[PDB]
Amino acid sequence: DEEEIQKAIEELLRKGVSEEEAAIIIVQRFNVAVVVVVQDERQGKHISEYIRRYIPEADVILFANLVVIKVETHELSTRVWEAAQKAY
Amino acid sequence: DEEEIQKAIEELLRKGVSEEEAAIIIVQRFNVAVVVVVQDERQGKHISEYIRRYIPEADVILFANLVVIKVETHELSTRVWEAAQKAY
Amino acid sequence: RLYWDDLKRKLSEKLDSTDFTSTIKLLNENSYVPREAGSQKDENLALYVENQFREFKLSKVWRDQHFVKIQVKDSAQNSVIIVDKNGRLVYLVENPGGYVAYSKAATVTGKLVHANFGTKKDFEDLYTPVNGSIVIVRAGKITFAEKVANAESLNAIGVLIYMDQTKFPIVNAELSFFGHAHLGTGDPYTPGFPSFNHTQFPPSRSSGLPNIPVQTISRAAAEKLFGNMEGDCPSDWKTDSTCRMVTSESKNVKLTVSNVLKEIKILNIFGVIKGFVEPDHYVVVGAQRDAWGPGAAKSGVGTALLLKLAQMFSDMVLKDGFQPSRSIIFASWSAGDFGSVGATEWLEGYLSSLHLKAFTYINLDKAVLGTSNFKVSASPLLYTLIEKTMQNVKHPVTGQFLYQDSNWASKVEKLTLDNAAFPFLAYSGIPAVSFCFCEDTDYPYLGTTMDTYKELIERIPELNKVARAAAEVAGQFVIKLTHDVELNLDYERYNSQLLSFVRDLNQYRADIKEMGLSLQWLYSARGDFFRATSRLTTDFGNAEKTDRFVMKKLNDRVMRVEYHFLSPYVSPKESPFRHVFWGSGSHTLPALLENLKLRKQNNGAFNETLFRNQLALATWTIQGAANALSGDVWDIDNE
Amino acid sequence: RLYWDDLKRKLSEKLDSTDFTSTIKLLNENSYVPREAGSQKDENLALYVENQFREFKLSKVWRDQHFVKIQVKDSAQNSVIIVDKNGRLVYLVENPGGYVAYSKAATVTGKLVHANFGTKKDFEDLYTPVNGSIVIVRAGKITFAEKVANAESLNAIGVLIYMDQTKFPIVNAELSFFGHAHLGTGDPYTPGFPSFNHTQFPPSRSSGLPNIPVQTISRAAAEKLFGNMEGDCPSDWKTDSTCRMVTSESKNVKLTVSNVLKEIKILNIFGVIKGFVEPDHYVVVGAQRDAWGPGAAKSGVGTALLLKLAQMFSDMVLKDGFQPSRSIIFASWSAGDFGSVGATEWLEGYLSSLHLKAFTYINLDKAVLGTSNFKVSASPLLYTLIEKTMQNVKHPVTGQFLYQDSNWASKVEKLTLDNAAFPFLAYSGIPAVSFCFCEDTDYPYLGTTMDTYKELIERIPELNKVARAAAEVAGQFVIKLTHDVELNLDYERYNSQLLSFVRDLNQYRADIKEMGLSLQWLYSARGDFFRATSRLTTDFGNAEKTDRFVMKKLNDRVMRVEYHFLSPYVSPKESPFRHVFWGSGSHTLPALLENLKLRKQNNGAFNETLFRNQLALATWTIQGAANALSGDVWDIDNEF
Ligand SMILES: *[C@@H]1O[C@H](CO)[C@@H](O[C@@H]2O[C@H](CO)[C@@H](O[C@@H]3O[C@H](CO[C@H]4O[C@H](CO)[C@@H](O)[C@H](O)[C@@H]4O)[C@@H](O)[C@H](O[C@H]4O[C@H](CO)[C@@H](O)[C@H](O)[C@@H]4O)[C@@H]3O)[C@H](O)[C@H]2NC(C)=O)[C@H](O)[C@H]1NC(C)=O
Ligand SMILES: *[C@@H]1O[C@H](CO)[C@@H](O[C@@H]2O[C@H](CO)[C@@H](O[C@@H]3O[C@H](CO)[C@@H](O)[C@H](O)[C@@H]3O)[C@H](O)[C@H]2NC(C)=O)[C@H](O)[C@H]1NC(C)=O
Ligand SMILES: *[C@@H]1O[C@H](CO)[C@@H](O[C@@H]2O[C@H](CO)[C@@H](O)[C@H](O)[C@H]2NC(C)=O)[C@H](O)[C@H]1NC(C)=O
Ligand SMILES: *[C@@H]1O[C@H](CO)[C@@H](O[C@@H]2O[C@H](CO)[C@@H](O)[C@H](O)[C@H]2NC(C)=O)[C@H](O)[C@H]1NC(C)=O
Ligand SMILES: *[C@@H]1O[C@H](CO)[C@@H](O[C@@H]2O[C@H](CO)[C@@H](O)[C@H](O)[C@H]2NC(C)=O)[C@H](O)[C@H]1NC(C)=O
Ligand SMILES: *[C@@H]1O[C@H](CO)[C@@H](O[C@@H]2O[C@H](CO)[C@@H](O)[C@H](O)[C@H]2NC(C)=O)[C@H](O)[C@H]1NC(C)=O
Ligand SMILES: [Ca+2]
Ligand SMILES: [Ca+2]
Repeated sequence: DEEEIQKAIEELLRKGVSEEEAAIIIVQRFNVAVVVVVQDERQGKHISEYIRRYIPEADVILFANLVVIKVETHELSTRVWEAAQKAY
Repeated sequence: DEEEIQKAIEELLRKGVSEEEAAIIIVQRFNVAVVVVVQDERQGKHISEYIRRYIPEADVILFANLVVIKVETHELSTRVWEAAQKAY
Repeated sequence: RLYWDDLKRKLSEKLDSTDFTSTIKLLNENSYVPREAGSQKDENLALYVENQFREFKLSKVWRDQHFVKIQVKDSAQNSVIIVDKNGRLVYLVENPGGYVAYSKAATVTGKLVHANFGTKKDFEDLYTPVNGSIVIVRAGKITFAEKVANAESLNAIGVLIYMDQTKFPIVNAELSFFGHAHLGTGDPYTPGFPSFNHTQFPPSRSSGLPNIPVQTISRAAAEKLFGNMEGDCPSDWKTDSTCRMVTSESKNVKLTVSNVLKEIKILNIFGVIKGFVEPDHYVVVGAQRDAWGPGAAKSGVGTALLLKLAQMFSDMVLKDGFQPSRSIIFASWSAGDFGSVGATEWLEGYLSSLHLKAFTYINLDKAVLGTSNFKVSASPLLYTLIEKTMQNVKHPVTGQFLYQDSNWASKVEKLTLDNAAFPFLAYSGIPAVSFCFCEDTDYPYLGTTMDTYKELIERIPELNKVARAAAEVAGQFVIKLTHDVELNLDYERYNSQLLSFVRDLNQYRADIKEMGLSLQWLYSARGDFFRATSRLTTDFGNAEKTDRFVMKKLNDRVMRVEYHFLSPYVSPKESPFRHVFWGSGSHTLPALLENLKLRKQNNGAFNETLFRNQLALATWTIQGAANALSGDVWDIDNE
Repeated sequence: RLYWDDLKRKLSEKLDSTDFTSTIKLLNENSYVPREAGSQKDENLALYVENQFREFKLSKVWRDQHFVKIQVKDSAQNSVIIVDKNGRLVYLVENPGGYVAYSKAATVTGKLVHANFGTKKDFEDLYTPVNGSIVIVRAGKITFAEKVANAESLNAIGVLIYMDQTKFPIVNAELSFFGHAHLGTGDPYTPGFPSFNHTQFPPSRSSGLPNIPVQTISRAAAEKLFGNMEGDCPSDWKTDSTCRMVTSESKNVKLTVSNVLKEIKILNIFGVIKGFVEPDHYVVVGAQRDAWGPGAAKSGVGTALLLKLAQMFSDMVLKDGFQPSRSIIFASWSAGDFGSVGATEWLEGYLSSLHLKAFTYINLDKAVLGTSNFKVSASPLLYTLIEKTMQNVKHPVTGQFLYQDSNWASKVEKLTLDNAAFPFLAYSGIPAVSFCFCEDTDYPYLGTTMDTYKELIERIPELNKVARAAAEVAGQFVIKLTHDVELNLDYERYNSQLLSFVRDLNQYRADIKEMGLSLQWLYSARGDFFRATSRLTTDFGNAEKTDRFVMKKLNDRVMRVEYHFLSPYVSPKESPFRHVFWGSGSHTLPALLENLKLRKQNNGAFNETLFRNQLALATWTIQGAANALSGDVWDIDNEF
């Protein structure tokens, strides 16, 4: 269900919500693991491919400078969090 | 005693106490009937002789623009008060 | 064995052989006069009363020793002065000989506005506001403390009290008098706890202490002030012709009060005649001993009645075979002119010891003030006992029975702050009764230097017979409460007291309906209390009086009625008058009525949340009293 | 006529013929397992208890209905999240399943500081200040309400509670649990008055309600948080190795709690066996019925013990000729883990009816949590009784008598806020007792979904005999409190208590003399209380026990001892725990000592004016209790 998250992100960004609080609302509404706010989409693709390489079990989606990563276990959740901290 | 009241008024006026509150202190400490604060000694003589003319039983003393009248009854006290109100 | 018909005639025969004028004028000798609280002559009279209790061969006599702070005049004289022409004309009105205890020591200058008696409705019906001005008030109607509180609530800076000739027909017109301005009882510096050395006297100030100066003046000084003010006093007030309202434009009044506190030792004397069956339960009979002046009317008559009642009951139990089932306590209090300091501190000291033991208090203070009317103020539990007493005690002069009006109970005024029975009823939850042979007007010499024996015997020539009638009323009260296995407390009397209250509240039903509330649970609590009283009466009727077990079980439920009306949701230290009927504070039913009456004006004086909490707490207080009187906890029904 | 020695072994024979595990695992059937306060299964279990009480043919069975406000979870999930890099990195920590009732519904963000158990000494011995930050603490030592109050007193904006594996050895690192953070008892929206329709429920909030959000988290979420924190936790805490102290500088924690209030109808079930001599006086035996999860350890064992005690005593009365002098009341409360809502509201509603009638409360909650230790928390008036019951009741496993330590009374902990006997003792002035067969560690599954009958029977194999021993202790309590003309209440015990207090106070003599005060009057009060106890003992000795009137009068003098220790100078509505020994507030003796401590420190903490009033009111409270116990008011002979 990637595209509904994309629609939510787009409609929240158009209402005037900044990227950070939009990420917080996304993680509150869709129960995703990690959200990363990037400066441009090249860095977004880079960080998303990094997370996909080091955590292939994760579902990573990029939209409007927001990278949403969803996993179902806590080991992989901590790994995704550490990879996002390292690659940020 | 006239001299006692005079010395008390002298000590109070040299201390910085104004004439009005000094008269209040005099009536509080010596149990006198009426005290009048006058502008000059002309008003002092006028009021003193007026009160002694209309109330011969009163004991009137003048000192430093303050006229103190002492009587020992309530009817004569009211007479002195009305005479002081009229002569002011 | 003796029954009621023999005890009554024995008491009456001993009353006929007793002289009261002798003892009164002995208490008015030059020993014992004047007897201010803590004075040497007050201690002499306390020792005399103690030794007289010893002579009566009572079961046990003892004493209590308190240390309380009163207020007295200072070396500096209090003054009432008139200033004019921006302080250039000063006029000494009076250096009063009397004073008001517990007044704040200060000096204030401003306009003087008349407020009639100083009641709240008097201040309401005034055009000139009293904010930041001194207020001149005439005595009567309410206590000095109530006048000072009503004045200070509207930002008045001073209070002057005098006695007009219309309500106080005194020839002297320069007479000084004395009172106290504390809005409460007991030592105002030990509020809620006794005045013993054990407490080590911590810093505690009663909220009833005023923060503005109040001073008494004579009628001569009052008219002297009236000569310097304008405006005619309304004819509704019924005062002197020389009465005036508001000071002149340029004239101000300066009031200077310099009273100082003084720590004194007061002594409460006690004697006890122990009961023969249930000695742990007892009636308390008290009388004030101290007085500012001679105090013949207030303290002398009461102390003489106390002494003679103790003597007569001791003679009855020692020589005539009178055997009370319950004990009798005769108490001579002190410091009774600064409130009820002796009695209130005694209640605060031994509250846990007389919790459900002392079941009735009889005050003898100011019992002889006239011959026209016989007035009484008591808890409803005693109403019937009063009624049955008025049906067989004859009037001292007319010779007829005191019971003449069949609707007297509907005209009884509640106990006031100045009465010593008020702390017994509203604080400790003990049924209390005060009575007096008086007139429609106040005794003019109360609190003055003319409260002497000659002025009292001249106004009342038949003083001996009137004092005998008062002592007979008190003695029949004592006998009816001690001689029989059944205590003559009528709990059903409270039913009407409830029935009126809810009905009054029902007069504002629409308001109750506008806030989404309902009075159905108050009606339910009233009905439950009524049915509990009815069940208790039927069980009393069906129980055999020789079975001590069942009788004590029922009497314990009787002796808990007055206690269950004390509010269990307030602090007994900061709100000692806890009785929801006769107390004082926002926890009382009259306070609930006062608050609810303010909603319809729609001005922001009504506090709805406070009203809802008051309604809830009062409703459950009534319901808890009803459930406790019902019986066991498992016999209560719910919807 | 029957004596104590016969009733003892007849009760024992009925204990041997009674099966407890059957009724426990019956209360743990799918018809009753999740019985939150006000739920349908709680109501069905109350109905079953009522029908069982009627089947025992008790003297009377009845019920009480209250309407109370609890707090429940919302449709929106509570969340613990970690944000970093000025909100550009978001990390979901946990959407917890459990919660803390009466928490403030809010969202806070800030630093997270570890404060061990959250006690006042833990916050005092902390290097990192917690003002403006969130505080993470461990469950245990104190209640949740105490933790939240100690945190909020130091300007903390949030509280997180977890269970470390060292203190709670649970394999499931994702187990959720439930709590409540109301610093008090009863319905926090009817503070001091009952929760009935008669009050019409006015707007009133208890001061014990917190004003910051508090949420429970699992061990996995706690370790995930620690993974973003720095600093090693001190070795004095004896916690996990993964424990950390303070978050990183740029990392913050966001706590979102959205719990909502809910008005529910709770039922209190009651049965009564009336006495044969003095039926108006009675003891109360209560047990919590509801629980957040299955609640086998807390409420199941207590309810089973209540049912079995009622059945056995009814059988003894109807079949064995047992004639109790005073009545017995068995009570099944509800909403027992939101504080003490049922029992506290019952006390607040019928306080005028139990003033001097109910003279002892026996609590059965959490009576079986282990087999190692037998712990007891009670008023001193019951100590002797407890002692006399530990000397002839054998241990379920070791077979020896429970009385092994001769100085157990000096090691008794006082009742706490979470115990249902605390409102009975500190508010209504009724002597109360709580006992338990437990271990040296807390029961790990309390308040969790794992508080099942299976885990309980696996941890305690001989659950039946341990429950039998607990029921035997409770039954001996009831029998010795009901059968004889003497209540077996030891007032002289309080002497020792007083002897402790003054002793501690002597440690500050130099300060008392420094304020111009003296302790001679408190010495005299202690001596007068000792003398009054001795006089009452001699009056009991010289009176013949066959005279029922004099004996009942002496017992009335006895039943006022606990009541006279309730402070008569505070408001029972805004300070209900009035007992100067076991209550809460500035009116208690421990509060007096704690305040007086600060005299040596010389900082602003010591309030000299407050201490003077505290010393005065406490001294006269003790003196008034001594004077009332002496006898009549005219028989008080002491140098005033
Ligand atoms: C003492 O005080 C308590 C607490 O304030 C009161 O308890 C509340 O009482 C009110 C009024 O009776 C209750 O409100 C009503 O509850 C009914 C219960 O129905 C349940 O079952 C139906 C399905 O059959 C559900 O739909 C419903 O949600 C309940 O779960 C409702 O049926 C009522 O709805 C009807 O009336 C309302 C207006 O009242 C209409 O708007 C509706 O459309 C419908 O016609 C209503 O909701 C409330 O639930 C009670 N609360 C609790 C916790 O019990 C006591 O009533 C009060 N006692 C006295 C004597 O005053
Ligand atoms: C209980 O408290 C009261 C009041 O505090 C004590 O009474 C007071 O006792 C002191 C000391 O005995 C008295 O002070 C002394 O007064 C004499 C003059 O009489 C003076 O010469 C001494 O130098 C000293 O100042 C004080 O007057 C007295 N107050 C009253 C109103 O009597 C009482 O002693 C206390 N009792 C006990 C047992 O502590
Ligand atoms: C008593 O209150 C009245 C309030 O009106 C004071 O009268 C003045 O009223 C005007 C309004 O027309 C205000 O602007 C003034 O500020 C008020 N005066 C003062 C001093 O506040 C009146 O003065 C008050 N009297 C006292 C003694 O305070
Ligand atoms: C109405 O009554 C309530 C309760 O008596 C008042 O609330 C109190 O207000 C004071 C001062 O504002 C606070 O110190 C108390 O804590 C309040 N009590 C509470 C919150 O229970 C309220 O102020 C009153 N309103 C008015 C307009 O008088
Ligand atoms: C906790 O309290 C401390 C002390 O008040 C705060 O630190 C001070 O903050 C002020 C700004 O309000 C600065 O001017 C001071 O220099 C600070 N003092 C020190 C020693 O650093 C601190 O900010 C508070 N913490 C929170 C989260 O609000
Ligand atoms: C020290 O204790 C006293 C007494 O408890 C406090 O005095 C109270 O202060 C409040 C605030 O003005 C008043 O509303 C109370 O009426 C006062 N009570 C009494 C008995 O005086 C005082 O505030 C405390 N001081 C400190 C710093 O804690
Ligand atoms: Ca007092
Ligand atoms: Ca409550």
